Amino acid sequence: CNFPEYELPELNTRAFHVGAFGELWRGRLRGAGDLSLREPPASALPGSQAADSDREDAAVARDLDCSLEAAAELRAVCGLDKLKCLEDGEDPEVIPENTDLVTLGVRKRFLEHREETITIDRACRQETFVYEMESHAIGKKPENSADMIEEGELILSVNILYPVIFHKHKEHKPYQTMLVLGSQKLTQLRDSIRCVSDLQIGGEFSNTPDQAPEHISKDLYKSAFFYFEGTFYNDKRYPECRDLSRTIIEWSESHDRGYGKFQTARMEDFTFNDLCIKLGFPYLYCHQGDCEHVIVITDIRLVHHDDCLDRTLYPLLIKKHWLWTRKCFVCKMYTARWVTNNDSFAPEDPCFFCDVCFRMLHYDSEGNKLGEFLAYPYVDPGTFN
Amino acid sequence: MGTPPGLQTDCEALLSRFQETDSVRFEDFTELWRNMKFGTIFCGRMRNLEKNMFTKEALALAWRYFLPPYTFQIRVGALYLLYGLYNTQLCQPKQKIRVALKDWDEVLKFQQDLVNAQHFDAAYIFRKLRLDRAFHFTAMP
Amino acid sequence: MGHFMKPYFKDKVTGVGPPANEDTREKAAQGIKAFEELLVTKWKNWEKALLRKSVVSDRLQRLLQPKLLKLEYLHQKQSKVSSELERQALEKQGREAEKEIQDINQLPEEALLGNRLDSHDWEKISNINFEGSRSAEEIRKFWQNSEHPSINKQEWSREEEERLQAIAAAHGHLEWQKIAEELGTSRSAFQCLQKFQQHNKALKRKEWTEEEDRMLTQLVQEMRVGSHIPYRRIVYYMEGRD
Amino acid sequence: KLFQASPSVPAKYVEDKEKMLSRTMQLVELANETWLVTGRHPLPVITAATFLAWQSLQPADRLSCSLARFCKLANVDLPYPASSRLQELLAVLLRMAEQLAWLRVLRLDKRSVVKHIGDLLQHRQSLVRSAFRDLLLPPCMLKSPKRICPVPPVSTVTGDENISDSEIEQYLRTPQEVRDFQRAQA
Amino acid sequence: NKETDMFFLAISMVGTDFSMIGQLFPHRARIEIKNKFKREEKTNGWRIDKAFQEKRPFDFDFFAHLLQKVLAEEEKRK
Ligand SMILES: [Zn+2]
Ligand SMILES: [Zn+2]
Repeated sequence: CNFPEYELPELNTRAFHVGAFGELWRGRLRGAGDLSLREPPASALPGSQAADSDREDAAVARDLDCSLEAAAELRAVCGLDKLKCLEDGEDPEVIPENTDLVTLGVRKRFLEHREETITIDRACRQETFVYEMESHAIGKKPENSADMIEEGELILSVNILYPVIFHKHKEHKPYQTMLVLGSQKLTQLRDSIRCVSDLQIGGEFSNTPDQAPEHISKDLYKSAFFYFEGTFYNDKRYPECRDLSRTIIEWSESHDRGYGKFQTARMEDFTFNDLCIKLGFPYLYCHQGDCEHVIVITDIRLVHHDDCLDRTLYPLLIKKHWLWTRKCFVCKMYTARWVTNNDSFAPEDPCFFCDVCFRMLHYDSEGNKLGEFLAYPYVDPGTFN
Repeated sequence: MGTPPGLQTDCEALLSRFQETDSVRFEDFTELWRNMKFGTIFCGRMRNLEKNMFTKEALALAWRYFLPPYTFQIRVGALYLLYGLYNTQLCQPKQKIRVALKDWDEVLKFQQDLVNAQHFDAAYIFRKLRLDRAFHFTAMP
Repeated sequence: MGHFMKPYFKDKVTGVGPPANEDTREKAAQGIKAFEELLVTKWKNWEKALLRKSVVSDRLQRLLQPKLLKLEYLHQKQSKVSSELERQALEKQGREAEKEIQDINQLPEEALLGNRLDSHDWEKISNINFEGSRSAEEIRKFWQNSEHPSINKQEWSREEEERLQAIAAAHGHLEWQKIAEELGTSRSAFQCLQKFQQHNKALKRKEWTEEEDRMLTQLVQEMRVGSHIPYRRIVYYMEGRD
Repeated sequence: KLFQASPSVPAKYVEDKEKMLSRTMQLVELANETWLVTGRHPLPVITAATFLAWQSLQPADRLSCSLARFCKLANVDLPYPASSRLQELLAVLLRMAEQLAWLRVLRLDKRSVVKHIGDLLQHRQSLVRSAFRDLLLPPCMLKSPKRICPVPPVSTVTGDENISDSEIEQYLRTPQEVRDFQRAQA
Repeated sequence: NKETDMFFLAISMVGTDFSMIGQLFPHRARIEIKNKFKREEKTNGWRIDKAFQEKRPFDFDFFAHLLQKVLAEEEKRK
């Protein structure tokens, strides 16, 4: 059965059908209303419980098989005043000294050495992107009716690793994560990718730098595919698209290269519901013929009324790692726009140049080529990340 | 990540004391909570992101303490801990407990057992959490 | 876990990847560069020392090979020739070659290194002395423009900086090979440009301009989420920042 | 099977067969004339020759491969004494390298010498004759034996008729030990 | 050490009957008995003479019992 379980502790889980998983979840929630995207009543102090008592006590009595008086006593006993050690007017910026928490002791030890004139700041804690995105999207609703999340829709958290890999660290990975809906097709996710490889350009133009190519790689090549459970999902919507998976299949199945038999399908043929996929287990996505991304399904859960209900933002980026800009070697401060080879002036090969430095080093006022070198346009993946 | 730097010790101490009281009443848990002042944990110069992650991980750890094989009293204490953590947080919107598919039906069965056991305090607290919809319907906690 | 790093699928027996796809071959024919080409490793002093050793070794082989090959040939001919006068002549040539070998062995390393523009066995150096870890052209450039001793490695004097600033304006901050030649301190175009740009008011602006502000605002509004913005990546679009 | 571009072996390891044989032949001839083959199994020596050849023909990559890797690629078992023969032949190569003007200044080593086998074998005859004036022999005996076949003391004397008699009493059992032997293996 | 002492006790009680000593030893073969003899004789010529003079009782049960006990004790302590 489609019963999720760990394959390795807190690293990855058993495979299951996403559609069956969603149906099993909805079966355990349909008719109760806990899954609905409507705002429910909220707990409050006993001093203001009178208004909600009529609506709540009868339901409590029905569900807990207790009397209405017992429901009222339970509501009185479990009031928030028995737990709110903090008044609603207290600011979160100060540690309350009247506490026995070891956690707040450690927090005090952290804050005490961050109050000197050299250390006092309101700077980043450990990262920024997550809360900015959440506050930008959490709890919002769409401006169009067609852009509304359906009730009980599955939210899938998909990590896509960058093509630029560290090659020196292995604990953390360079990745960006989208939330996607079960009913979405893989075409939408692929079209939502803003990877720099689509912007790749080249060609040798040392003689005529203004003749840079008019077409980015996205305009030249549109091949892209996902790979799950041994199945390739190749895009074929446009004539520039080609079935990259066929070459991989021909190469891999001819020898005991360590992988089993695969099968090819179109990208429009499957929704996220149709996938039988693991959580945490790495998978593959590829585009532009050579740009491979590792795919990790970090999380899957049903939509909740506090979540981002605005479809226009989906696939909704939910985490993003950082890459450094390729600073040109001339000034070593500014970001490069060009790269040269066989350069008679550069101290090293390849050498990176900015749009100013390249032009006013390798050319004169009339634009005539100076010295001997080969030069190519460069788009920085650290910039367009 | 696993756990905050210190939360596990405080949670273990509070749950151990609750168990040692040999009582399941919510009154005793609230007395311990107010004596030790657990609710203050969500103050202390935590920025919104720090607060969101801290609430997520605290709720996850409390859910781990709430699941079996822990016995009746300790599970009840962990449910009270979950309730306190969720309802004393300062997030906007409120952060939810991560609940797995393999755990939701077991927790509903525990709610039914609590109702059958005539210990309505824990069942009411869980129903109040459901009214707050404190639970995310995830695959893992 | 970590096995799935790019390339995601890799051969279990030999570690090779798939053959070049048609899209990749067509990209290569168009000359579209890959992101893996931007990986550059800094030159450690150990690499510089090994390069000095490799260049002096190459020059030493180049000087010795003629002399010792002639010595060996003369010794062969002496062994196979029975004529006494010819044997003595061949022995004399062998002794002369031996003395020349000894003289070359006694030459200092500075003489062996020779001039900046002298010829070297660059591709052999790259592929046999460094096992191909750095390309032949890369090694050639690094040596001839930074490592060879005739390059002016000395720190910039204040008079040198002031003259560089003054003379750059005459040429329009342009044609830096001629600027470096006219400066008269044996600097290169790249060194002069690097020094100028690191101390250039026109590059490292303190003021602002209308188009910079407009386009900065445009990129910020496009890409900002909440309190986060791409501070140092917007530097790509507007010129003259870090 | 290195000479075929089979999928099992990377094409990087493929090479022309004729020059393979010429290099192997000259290495084996060097081993033969340098005393390595007499009284010893030739197969390990030929294995070492082929391996140093395969390394020396592409130092850039094949210098990083070990004999286990090469034999795995070839699907040929490697004799255990092949490693010792390879070490001895590399020692011979270092003894040859000490004469050449450039090699002796470059201060080579066991691993680096493999990229000069070409010019070492180009001028083999003169260098090996000069080195022989420094021969090769089993290292077990080359440890500078001060004494060689010492003359033992003369002990051909046999006495007159009997030099001793208590030995016979020493070599016979008492009734106790006689009975003990009877019961030892009963 | 104790193996050599037992071997010396055996040469005392039974003489240079290498076959029976090999048979009573748990594992040692005849060739090993000969090799031990060749190695020890140089420094223990006096001790083998003492053994030949020391015609100690070669009882079966007693020798088996002390063999087993001392072997077990050495194996435990080593
Ligand atoms: Zn990409
Ligand atoms: Zn510049």
